[PDB]
Amino acid sequence: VAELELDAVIGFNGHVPTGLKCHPDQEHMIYPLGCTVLIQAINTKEQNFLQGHGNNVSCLAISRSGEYIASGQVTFMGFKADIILWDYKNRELLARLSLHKGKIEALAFSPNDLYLVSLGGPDDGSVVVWSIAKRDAICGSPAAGLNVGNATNVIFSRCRDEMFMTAGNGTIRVWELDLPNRKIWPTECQTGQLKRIVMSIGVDDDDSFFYLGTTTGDILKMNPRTKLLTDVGPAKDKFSLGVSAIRCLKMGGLLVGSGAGLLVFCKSPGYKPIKKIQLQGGITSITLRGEGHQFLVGTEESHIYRVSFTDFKETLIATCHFDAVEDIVFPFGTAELFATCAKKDIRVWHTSSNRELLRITVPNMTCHGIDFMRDGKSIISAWNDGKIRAFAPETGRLMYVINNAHRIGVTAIATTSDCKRVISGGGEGEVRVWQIGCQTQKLEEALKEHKSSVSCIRVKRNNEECVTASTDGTCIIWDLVRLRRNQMILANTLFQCVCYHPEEFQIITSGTDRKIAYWEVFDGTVIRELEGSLSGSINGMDITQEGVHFVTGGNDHLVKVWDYNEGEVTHVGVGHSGNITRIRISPGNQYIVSVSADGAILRWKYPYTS
Amino acid sequence: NIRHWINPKKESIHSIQGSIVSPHTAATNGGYSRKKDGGFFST
Amino acid sequence: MRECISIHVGQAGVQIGNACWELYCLEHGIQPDGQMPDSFNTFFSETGAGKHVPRAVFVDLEPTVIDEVRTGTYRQLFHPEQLITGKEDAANNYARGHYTIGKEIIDLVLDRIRKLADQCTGLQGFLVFHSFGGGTGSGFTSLLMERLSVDYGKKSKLEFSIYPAPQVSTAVVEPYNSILTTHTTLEHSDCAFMVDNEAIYDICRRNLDIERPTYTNLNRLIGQIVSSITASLRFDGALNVDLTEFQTNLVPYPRIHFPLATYAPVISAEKAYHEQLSVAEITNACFEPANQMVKCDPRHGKYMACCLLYRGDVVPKDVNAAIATIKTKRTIQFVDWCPTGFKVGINYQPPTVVPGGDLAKVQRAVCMLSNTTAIAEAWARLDHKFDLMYAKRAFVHWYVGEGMEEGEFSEAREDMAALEKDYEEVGVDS
Amino acid sequence: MREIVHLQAGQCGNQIGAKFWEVISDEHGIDPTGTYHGDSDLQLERINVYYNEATGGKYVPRAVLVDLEPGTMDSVRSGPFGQIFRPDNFVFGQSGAGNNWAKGHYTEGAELVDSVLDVVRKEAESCDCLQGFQLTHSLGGGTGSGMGTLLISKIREEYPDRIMNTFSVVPSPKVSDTVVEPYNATLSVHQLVENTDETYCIDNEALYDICFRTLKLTTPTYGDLNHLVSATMSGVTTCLRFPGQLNADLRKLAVNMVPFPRLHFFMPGFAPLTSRGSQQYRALTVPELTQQMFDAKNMMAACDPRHGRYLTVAAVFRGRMSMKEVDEQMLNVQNKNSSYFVEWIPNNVKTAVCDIPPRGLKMSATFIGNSTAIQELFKRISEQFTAMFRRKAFLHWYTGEGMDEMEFTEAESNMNDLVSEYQQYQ
Amino acid sequence: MREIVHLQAGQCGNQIGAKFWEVISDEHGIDPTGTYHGDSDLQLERINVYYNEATGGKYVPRAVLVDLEPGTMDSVRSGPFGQIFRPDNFVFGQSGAGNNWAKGHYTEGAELVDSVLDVVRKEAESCDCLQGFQLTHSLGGGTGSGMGTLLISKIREEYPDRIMNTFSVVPSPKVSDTVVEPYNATLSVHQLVENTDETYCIDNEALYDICFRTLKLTTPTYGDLNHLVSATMSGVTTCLRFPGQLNADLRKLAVNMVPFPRLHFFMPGFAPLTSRGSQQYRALTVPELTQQMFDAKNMMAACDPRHGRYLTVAAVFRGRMSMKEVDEQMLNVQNKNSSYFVEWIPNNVKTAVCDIPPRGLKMSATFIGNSTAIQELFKRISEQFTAMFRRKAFLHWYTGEGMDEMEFTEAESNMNDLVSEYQQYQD
Ligand SMILES: Nc1nc2c(ncn2[C@@H]2O[C@H](COP(=O)(O)OP(=O)(O)OP(=O)(O)O)[C@@H](O)[C@H]2O)c(=O)[nH]1
Ligand SMILES: Nc1nc2c(ncn2[C@@H]2O[C@H](COP(=O)(O)OP(=O)(O)O)[C@@H](O)[C@H]2O)c(=O)[nH]1
Ligand SMILES: Nc1nc2c(ncn2[C@@H]2O[C@H](COP(=O)(O)OP(=O)(O)O)[C@@H](O)[C@H]2O)c(=O)[nH]1
Ligand SMILES: [Mg+2]
Repeated sequence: VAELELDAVIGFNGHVPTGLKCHPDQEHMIYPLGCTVLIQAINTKEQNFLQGHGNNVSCLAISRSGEYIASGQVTFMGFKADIILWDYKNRELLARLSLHKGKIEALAFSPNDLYLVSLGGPDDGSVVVWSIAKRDAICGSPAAGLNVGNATNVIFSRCRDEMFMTAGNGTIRVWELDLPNRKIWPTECQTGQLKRIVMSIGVDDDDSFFYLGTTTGDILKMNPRTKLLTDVGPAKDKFSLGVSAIRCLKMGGLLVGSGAGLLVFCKSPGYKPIKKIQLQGGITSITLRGEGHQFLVGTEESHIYRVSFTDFKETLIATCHFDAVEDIVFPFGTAELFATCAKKDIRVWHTSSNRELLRITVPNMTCHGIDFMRDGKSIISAWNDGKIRAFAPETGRLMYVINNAHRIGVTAIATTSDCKRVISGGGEGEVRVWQIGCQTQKLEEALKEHKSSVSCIRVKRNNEECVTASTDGTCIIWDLVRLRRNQMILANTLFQCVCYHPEEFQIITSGTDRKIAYWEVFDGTVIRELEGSLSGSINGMDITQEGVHFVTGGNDHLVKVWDYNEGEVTHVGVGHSGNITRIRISPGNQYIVSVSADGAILRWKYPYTS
Repeated sequence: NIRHWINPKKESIHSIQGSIVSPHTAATNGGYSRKKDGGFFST
Repeated sequence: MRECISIHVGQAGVQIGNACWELYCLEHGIQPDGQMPDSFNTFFSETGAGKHVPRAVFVDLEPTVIDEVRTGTYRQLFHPEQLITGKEDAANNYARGHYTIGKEIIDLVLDRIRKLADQCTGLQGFLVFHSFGGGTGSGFTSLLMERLSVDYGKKSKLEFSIYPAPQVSTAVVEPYNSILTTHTTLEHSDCAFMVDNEAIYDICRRNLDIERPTYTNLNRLIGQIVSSITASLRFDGALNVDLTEFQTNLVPYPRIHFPLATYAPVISAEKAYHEQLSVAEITNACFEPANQMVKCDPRHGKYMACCLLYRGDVVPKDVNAAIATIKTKRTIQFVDWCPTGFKVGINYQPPTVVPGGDLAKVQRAVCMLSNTTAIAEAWARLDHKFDLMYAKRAFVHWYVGEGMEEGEFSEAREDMAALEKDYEEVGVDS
Repeated sequence: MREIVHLQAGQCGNQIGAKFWEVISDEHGIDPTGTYHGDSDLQLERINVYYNEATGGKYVPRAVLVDLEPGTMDSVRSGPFGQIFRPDNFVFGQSGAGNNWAKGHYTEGAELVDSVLDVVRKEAESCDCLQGFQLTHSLGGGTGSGMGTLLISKIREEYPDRIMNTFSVVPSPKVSDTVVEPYNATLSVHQLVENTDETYCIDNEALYDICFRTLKLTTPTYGDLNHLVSATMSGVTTCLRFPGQLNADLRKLAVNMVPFPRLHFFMPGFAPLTSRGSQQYRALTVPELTQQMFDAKNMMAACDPRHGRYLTVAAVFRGRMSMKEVDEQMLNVQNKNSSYFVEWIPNNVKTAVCDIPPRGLKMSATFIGNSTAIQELFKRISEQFTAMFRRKAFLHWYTGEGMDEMEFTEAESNMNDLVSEYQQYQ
Repeated sequence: MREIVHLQAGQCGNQIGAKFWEVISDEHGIDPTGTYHGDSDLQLERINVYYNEATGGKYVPRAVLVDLEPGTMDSVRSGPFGQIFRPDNFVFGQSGAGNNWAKGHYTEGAELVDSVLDVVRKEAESCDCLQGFQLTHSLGGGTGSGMGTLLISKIREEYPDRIMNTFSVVPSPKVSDTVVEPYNATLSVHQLVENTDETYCIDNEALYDICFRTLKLTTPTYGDLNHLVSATMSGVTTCLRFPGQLNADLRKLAVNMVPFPRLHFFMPGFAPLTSRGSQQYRALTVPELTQQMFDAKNMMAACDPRHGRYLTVAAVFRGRMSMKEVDEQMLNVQNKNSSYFVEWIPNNVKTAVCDIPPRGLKMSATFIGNSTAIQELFKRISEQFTAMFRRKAFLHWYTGEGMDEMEFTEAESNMNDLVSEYQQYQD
């Protein structure tokens, strides 16, 4: 067994606030992605990733010297969540901080690497203060927000290592840490008659004023010396959807990012927009590089932008699906493109440089299964509303939409070789055939034997038979010419995938019972059963066109390469942060490209020449 | 450089016509509502 | 060349007709765009640009439901002026659809009928979809029938209305609006077919294998009966029965013209493969009390006349054997003055399947239109509600405050009394 | 295109209404800036019901904010949702009413209505087809009960052929926070029964009752107590703005709900109420929501529904669901609880279903209850007056502003008649 | 289809019941959260008997937790599977019962019964076909005995034609850990005899003697004694959740073992119990188990069967086995023990075989016995009450709250009425 190499990483988690942060060496950038955390070099584009965390991360904190990295996680109700220490240099976890029940909302580092502060989620609503040197230090828990709405954002002071503040829904409070007694004293600030809901906090270098970003569009300024509100936001032209991300420069002024996508450079008072630019989606992360001549903006549709401060010209960097990636397909005869579909979005990629080329947006619906036509003239995609759709490759024009195809929505779909038939699978158990005409789309027969979803459909090379994988536990081969089944395969497994051997005699199925089983199409009996994984189920499984090697993927984040006859693993690749669903070896056997349930696409080098 | 296509009708999740999904999983019902006089409903 | 005019009024008639007009498009190969890629002329009008438009009128004083069709899937099929909307509803008042708001828009409704009826080469009759319990479906049905019969003197009238169920009931002033319609539709209508909502809930459950039926399940199935009653005008068969005759051989007396309707076979996809669809079994399912589409017991009453509307691959030999079995049964009873009661109508076209429906692809079908005496039990149930509610004079000030007099409440009970006493006078054997 | 006019008077009405606009701007996706940002096109199709279009793509709510004291207008304008209101709909006097019904109706209240009715009549012409009026006030105070029921008498002399939706907070004995509540309560129900077609009474104890055991809240502040009223208040007209399988406007209810012209004092409710601990362990089904509505613990007024006979009941649904199960257990509950409902009115419940459930949820239900147990709400106010008028206490604050003592005997006389009508049918 | 509502009243029944929901969650493949993680589809295809499904594929149990002290209610929530329950089923008071029968039945528990019955009846209308109830308590104390028969009395008057499955730990002569213990038991047996269809007797000293002779346990803590009781707890209802060749429902067990309306106290049991050392020296057969059924050690009560006669005997099997060896082995044992079994009833043994054994063990069985020797458990309680009542000891607490002296003689007369009925049918 050998480690399977990985070529490139694309993906980003934009839902977390202030997810994108730049490490102080100005050559590396760290962003959250699923359960793990990833580091990308800006110049050399070399990837390094950190293994840990029970579930998806939710907060990030970087030291000013950068020699400690900390991040939180989310966990089910009634169970503790872990905060993990790290180093930038050797990338090893130091200790686990596992006190707050439920998710961690925010974290911060002291300027002199001496103290760390936390904030409990909506379950707890507490504050716990940590010092790095002992690696496990608890100061005190003052319950943070008192009566009225909880606090969400915590940041720590800039010049001194004593005071910190928490802001939230109608709550702002300034603490004060005393070193010998080890205590923090609440002092709730008074705002007059103003009650607002904050999303972001930015602190000046001189610690004179720190700003707030309200949902009403106003920008609030408060000074912790006097414990009184100091300024109010713009009297007119308030930003839409509030201020979702705020940032202040060293000299002065503010860099304001709104929830609509507006990026505004302004200085108090007045907050008038001097230089304006509009970015895609809600801005949730603004981070400076160096002294602020160049910086990065992270949005919530995973569109990371590179903005030059001297003229405000934006440069898009990375895109992915902000929801889980559902499917992947390769066009027949080529491997330089592949289309990945998810909720609300269908994309077309370039394989060599991971550069997007097309975006087809059907709003507010999810696209489960995608398949290509053999002539390459129409891209077939299943959807959740029950309507099969087909799209043009270049302009993305809707060629036809088929209404009321399935009762509980279309799950998986496959196309025939001569581009004249369409077979769809839905959650209601029906199997429907769709004859494609130049002006009509008809229904021939409905095959109702399944009583659960249809995970995947595979057709032969001679178009005489097709096979459907179901979460029922029944896998059926269909005679397409005469429209009736021949053999049924029964197991105590929720099947997730099925693939034909190139010689077309043998099929293999895998699912939740984690046994890769060899099957015969003559009678449906099982011959050999191999355990692909011992803890997590296997979802994605594909066979190359020669019949030598087949790969597997699943919840264990393991990219295994197998031998068909020997049935033993020869290559293992561990680079995923989320569960694998679909896998596809490229035509020509050049790459192994994998999808994840956290929105990341990973391309592995194919080891052998077969 | 990304060419982007927009569906004219921004449809909603709540206005979808079809059969109503059971609250229980299709494999096993949390509360057995059998068909009257024996059987199983389609799902 | 043979034409039919469809009128929709209320919320029920528009919502049923959304599931009725989705069927005619796929039967004749008509896209929702209105363009094909002479049997369609009974329901569609040819335009010189090769576009077909339906000959149906959608009327509702409430504008919430017609704005769904205008912005929905079928926005390019219907004519823009054949979608007539008011400003405000009738809100469970018969007077608000018959005296105040039903008076302002009645001239625009009757104007479009004259526009559609002029284009028809040969006009046969009217098919009107509404509900007895609503405010528009009871108000704006009543004076339209008062005005249509003045203009079109003797054209046939067929109503497909939603009867209130005996127990499952939605509105609160249901027994008032049921009585006040039948004082009009008894003499200004010639044959009123009835269905209800309870008896199609359970048929959707025992047969279709559906646990939770919506209104989308009911309106599709009533959309199949209307396409089966029309089927002789649309396609050729062994022997055809048209709209002129079976409205004259189902009405024996001028006051007793209230039949029922049922459809068979009604089988899901899984059950239909095992079960053998034979002509003897299909016509035996029609006469079972559990397959009635109206919550009534046909065994207590006696049938007056019957009609059979066959379809698909069916021969007339085994039909006559199938009728002979029914005549020898003892549970099915007939009244003595009708020794010949059955009708036979055969069409060569098989039933169609809708992509999105829940019925199976079958080889044949049938529809039955039965004139029984067991409906008098259903109306005696509802006039019981009228006497107990009117005894305390409840809800009367919402009626007199919008146009009518209180004396109409008593005299509408006199008509349903005389209607009820006529059923016992005819069902008694001589 | 069936527009609703919103009136907002008193101190309690100003707080609930300004948080009532907080919910229905979230459902339609309206920012506190003023622009529209939603994900569905069904919300923009009927946006003129509660909002007026303005230049720049911004919407301003059609509400009139009135109070004789500017002590709360600076609080509404300085809230999270205070920058959407029109700057010219803030009509205020300078001296407060001070918990007197006489100041709010004859001295302070007779001089500001010329500035109040001038804008209401101005906003009534901006509507294309006016549908009705709705008002938020409190019976236990001096401005809302004082001037609000003065506005009821004046608009009903101008627009007779309309509908009226008063959303009033009734006084409560255990949560009594003023000593002149029995005076200001009896002086508005003489005007409410005569010039209002449906009055939804809300109680302060029952809203605290729901926060204690249902949602399990230990600090039920006013910032979240008015949310529950705002949730029911946005469910009465969910079919007048959204499509559904059986639509119901405001006159759709009142024909089904009012058998006799002065039996229209209602009771409201909101169905999907759960805690945070029992959020994950809860089955969100149509049979589950039906049991929650007909429970005595989930009533929003301090009456026991078992002590009096229901006359007529609404059930307004939202969310994708089948009408069979809606019609199944709303047939059973008339039969199982046959003694609760009445025998001379069949089908006491009316079902109406929409297609859009609110944000943050998948279903909804709004309960409206006409019952004969509402007389016990008005019985305790009637017996508070008798022990207070006997000693003629607090009367010089009243007769020093314009009234005699004959109104006090007359208001109790019509209090006695209202409670007399409910007991006959019980 | 057939449903069981579970109730946990008293301190003794709460920790036994909280161990009961841990055993079946392991068999059904349910995590402590409530999300399914199992191997075979037979675990989930009958889960509605004990569980309710929540939104998102989560399963919650059908149990109602009640106790007058909230100290032991928070012991459950900190347990291994404490977070599976629902928080609306948590009903508790504020003041302790003091191990006083008149405090859990007349004074302090008489206000909570309005709050506990509105949530018991909540889970029953959501049910489709209710089979019966399952309550765990003990007869020694005042919380689980005074309130336990109060819950049974108020649930029969609502649901007359059902079956009660109460699981009562009985007082022990040598293991008395309460001084008013004879007073508590005789007051509760006044109701359980009259209005219960099945009552199991569990004795504490029998659980200890099994732990020292059979399992040879050095340290038998209370965490392990409840595991023997919970094994018999799951074996009774395994013909209601799993397929089997000879199925037998709970009311099937009602007709078989109850000949007369006042003889329904059964001694329970378990079958493959062995120590660690003798695993490899013992061979797994079905004729093994029959010789292990009638071990005087193996019953959960301190009533040796040779001081009585057997009325009806049942034994529910789990695993893969043939059926001739099942039924011939319960024919040979009656012929051998001819005098012990009664003569007026032929074929004293009812059998049952299932298809799913417990996890980790290839084959298992559960033993249920009805004998006339259980009068020794009831005579000594009648003797201990008699000497104490002769001098009216410990009585001024009970008589100060509402119930008088003559009620103690009423239950003592009924207690002596019952032990004659064992004797008169013995000979
Ligand atoms: N089967 C079936 N019944 C319907 C449908 N739509 C409405 N109804 C029935 O119609 C009855 C009341 O009539 P409605 O149509 O709702 O009211 P209306 O006729 O529109 O009168 P207004 O609302 O005042 O305009 C209800 O009890 C429903 O049972 C439908 O689509 N299918
Ligand atoms: N539940 C609730 N009650 C309120 C609120 N605001 C005021 N009240 C009630 O209103 C009563 C006093 O009425 P008030 O507002 O002074 O009327 P006004 O004098 O005319 O302005 C008190 O008993 C409060 O209980 C609120 O936000 N929620
Ligand atoms: N099996 C078992 N028995 C227990 C446990 N705790 C107490 N007991 C028994 O319960 C008896 C006393 O019952 P008691 O606790 O007073 O009942 P209560 O009044 O409901 O609290 C004692 O004789 C113990 O043997 C336990 O954890 N497991
Ligand atoms: Mg209508």
